[PDB]
Amino acid sequence: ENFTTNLNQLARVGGIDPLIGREKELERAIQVLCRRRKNNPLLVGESGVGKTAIAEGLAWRIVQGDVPEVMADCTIYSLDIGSLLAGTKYRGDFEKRFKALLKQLEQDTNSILFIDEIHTIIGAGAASGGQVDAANLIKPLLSSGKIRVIGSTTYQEFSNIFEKDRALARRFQKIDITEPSIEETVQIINGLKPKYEAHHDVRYTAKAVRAAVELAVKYINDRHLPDKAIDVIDEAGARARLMPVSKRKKTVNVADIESVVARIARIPEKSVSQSDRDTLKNLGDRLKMLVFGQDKAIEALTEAIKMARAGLGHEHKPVGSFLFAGPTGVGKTEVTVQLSKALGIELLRFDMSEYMERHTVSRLIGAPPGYVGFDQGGLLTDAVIKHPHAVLLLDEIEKAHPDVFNILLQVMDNGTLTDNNGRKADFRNVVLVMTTNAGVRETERKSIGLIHQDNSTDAMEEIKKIFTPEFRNRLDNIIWFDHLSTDVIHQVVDKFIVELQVQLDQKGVSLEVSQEARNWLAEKGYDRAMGARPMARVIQDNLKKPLANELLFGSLVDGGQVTVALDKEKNELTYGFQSA
Amino acid sequence: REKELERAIQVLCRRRKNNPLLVGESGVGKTAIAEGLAWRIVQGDVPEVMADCTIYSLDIGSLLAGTKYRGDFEKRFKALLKQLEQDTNSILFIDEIHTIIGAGAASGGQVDAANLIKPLLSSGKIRVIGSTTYQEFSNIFEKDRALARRFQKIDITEPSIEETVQIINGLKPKYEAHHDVRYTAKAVR
Amino acid sequence: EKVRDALKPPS
Ligand SMILES: Nc1ncnc2c1ncn2[C@@H]1O[C@H](COP(=O)(O)OP(=O)(O)OP(O)(O)=S)[C@@H](O)[C@H]1O
Ligand SMILES: Nc1ncnc2c1ncn2[C@@H]1O[C@H](COP(=O)(O)OP(=O)(O)OP(O)(O)=S)[C@@H](O)[C@H]1O
Ligand SMILES: Nc1ncnc2c1ncn2[C@@H]1O[C@H](COP(=O)(O)OP(=O)(O)OP(O)(O)=S)[C@@H](O)[C@H]1O
Ligand SMILES: [Mg+2]
Ligand SMILES: [Mg+2]
Ligand SMILES: [Mg+2]
Repeated sequence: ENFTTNLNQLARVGGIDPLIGREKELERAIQVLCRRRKNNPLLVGESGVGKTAIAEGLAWRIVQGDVPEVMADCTIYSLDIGSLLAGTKYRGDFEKRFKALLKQLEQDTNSILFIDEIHTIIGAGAASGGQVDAANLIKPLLSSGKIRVIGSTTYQEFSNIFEKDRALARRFQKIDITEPSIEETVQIINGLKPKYEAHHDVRYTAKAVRAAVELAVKYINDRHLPDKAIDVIDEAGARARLMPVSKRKKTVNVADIESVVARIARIPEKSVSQSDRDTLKNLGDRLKMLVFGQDKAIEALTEAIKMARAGLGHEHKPVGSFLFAGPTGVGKTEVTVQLSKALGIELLRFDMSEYMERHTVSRLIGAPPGYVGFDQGGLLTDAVIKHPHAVLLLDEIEKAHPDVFNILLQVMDNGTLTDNNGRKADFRNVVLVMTTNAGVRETERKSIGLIHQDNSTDAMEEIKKIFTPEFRNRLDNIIWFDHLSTDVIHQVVDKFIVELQVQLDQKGVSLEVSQEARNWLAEKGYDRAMGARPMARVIQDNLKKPLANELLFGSLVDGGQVTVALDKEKNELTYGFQSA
Repeated sequence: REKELERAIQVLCRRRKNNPLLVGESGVGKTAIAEGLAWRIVQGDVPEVMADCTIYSLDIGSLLAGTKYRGDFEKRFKALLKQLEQDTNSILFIDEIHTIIGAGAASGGQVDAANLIKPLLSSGKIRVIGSTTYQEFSNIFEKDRALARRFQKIDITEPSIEETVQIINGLKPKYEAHHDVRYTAKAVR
Repeated sequence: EKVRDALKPPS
């Protein structure tokens, strides 16, 4: 009675969306309906392709009259299961209702019941005991062929549920649907453009719609092309009407759609703002103010970022893939960590020392089948989806199992890593930086000779033994971090001294160190083979330790006014504490 | 949260599939944006298109309080949707939307709250605001590609250090009144 | 497993 809705009547008032294109798909349905056997068609497809619009659009075509004479007289009906089950409290309510509706179909002989999500009725209508499901009830009538119906289901649902019921499948004739071509999509948007133009009181340009389909497929990877494009067109109109001005930008021009796709995809948009331009230009020295030396490494990171934001970048690869190798204590990781801070983007860290076993690597791409925990999905896929624009740090990659390489090989080549669940992660805007200590032993090794020789060349051979040529060939660059020079150490000392002052500022203590004392700390702690970590120990032994005793129990409870200076006679620093 | 709200309102103003889905980790403030929208409305600092709009929060427990008989849950759920469709100036904030996937089902019944809400979401008659964590959205909500397609995901990101202090200052009077205390500026930082 | 059954009272 009220469960069924006459789609044709809805078409008269314009509620139904007019179907555009899909001429071939329509033919198959009409042909299936007309044949003697297998009268019921099944529109299999994917979510958003437009399988429902075809059925709803078929009725619209019938009222318009652009269909064969045989189908012109037909009246398509649509069943709402929720209304059918709303009042089926007593015994026999569902059976009498469904059976009553079926009688109407057979007497007419020309109506079609378009039921979407046909898989749902497989187990619906029978709570327990009776087991009188709608699928079983309709089955006999389908055998004769008196009633013809149209179904809709997805591939996964059809195989998992619908295929199980061989009886129903035998009656229905499967139809394979696929997303339309980009050429067909633009025509669909133009046909549907008046509907959205009136609702939003805006005029969409023909150039903008073409950009929407092209830009959406390039960045939006979680939906099919027809619905995906419409989502960018509907939001665009919504954005324009919400402007504070009284619809000044009535027309939807180009470069406005770019904002919507960028916002939906959570990626940087084109026409970079002055703030971003200043941030990228200023990021030539700001990194050099925290990581001294290794200028060639910083340039590689900034160029990849500058290229991608400029618009010149790899079509399917990431912004950049780098392998940071070198001696201990150099800024292989610090330069990466400070990069994320300078850019204001989340830093994704992955200590590869925990992924040294094959079972653990399976957790990155997805979750093991055995686990029944609801927290499925991989650690790397989930993180990337949460922060598409981010820095991915794979520290000590050499420790990880070789299987990890198979994951990165498809990332640097394709840019996407599908998880076990099926979610699609885009690595286009994510920076890829992996550090390693392959050949580090050679760097600290001393030769058997009067002159110590440079074992950097030999260390590279070890890197070529762990990382296959295909892996290195896909890397954008393979940077080698040079050893810290004496001049550089003086800059490193100032960096640690500043950090010390910050810690002291929280306690209201001020520290002033003479240049002579700073130079003395460098000569004691300078070790080319052991990088800059030894310098930290020197700062702890000569500056932190004398003050820790004074801070806890001493004059330096508050105020500070400390003064450190060198004693040339004994080459030892003299500490002066003021109680303030 | 001016940027996040601007997108949520944009989604709600859409002709079709005007159902936002505020996603983010726990504590970011996803429920602060849904409930906050109401507070922002009553204050009067909102676009005229959103004014006079009513936001209703759904309690799934109350919905299934007495749905013992067959079809009772379907009637109650459908009755609520009819009210939203009739007014055309109301929204339904469903928190923990992963729960509505399977709410009322038979021994083998595929029918659930998601199947009933699905047709009206696509039509656009009713607007629905969702809020769920990243873990639940990817392992529960994203499994049903049909229900997710209708919802427009909005990623709520953790705020910066400076943004949070402003939030505490905004909420400082409420907490101060409950404890009859005063918080200094140094404490917040 | 743990399945919920909806009863039907007689008319
Ligand atoms: N040929 C078309 N003409 C007009 N609109 C179309 C066409 N194809 C797709 N659309 C639009 O795309 C939307 C999504 O396609 P539908 O067939 O409605 O999806 P659906 O089968 O309900 O999706 P699920 O529930 O995810 S399987 C339609 O509702 C229309 O808005
Ligand atoms: N070039 C540098 N400039 C300034 N500080 C540095 C530099 N290199 C290292 N440091 C300091 O040393 C620490 C950073 O060492 P990292 O860069 O993390 O070492 P690494 O490259 O990961 O070495 P491994 O452990 O052998 S892979 C911090 O305390 C930094 O302040
Ligand atoms: N933007 C904000 N402005 C003001 N207060 C906020 C804001 N975000 C969060 N809060 C406060 O922080 C509290 C905790 O955040 P929640 O509202 O619980 O976040 P949530 O994302 O809804 O949490 P889950 O995901 O449901 S566990 C809020 O209830 C507010 O008191
Ligand atoms: Mg549908
Ligand atoms: Mg490191
Ligand atoms: Mg919440």
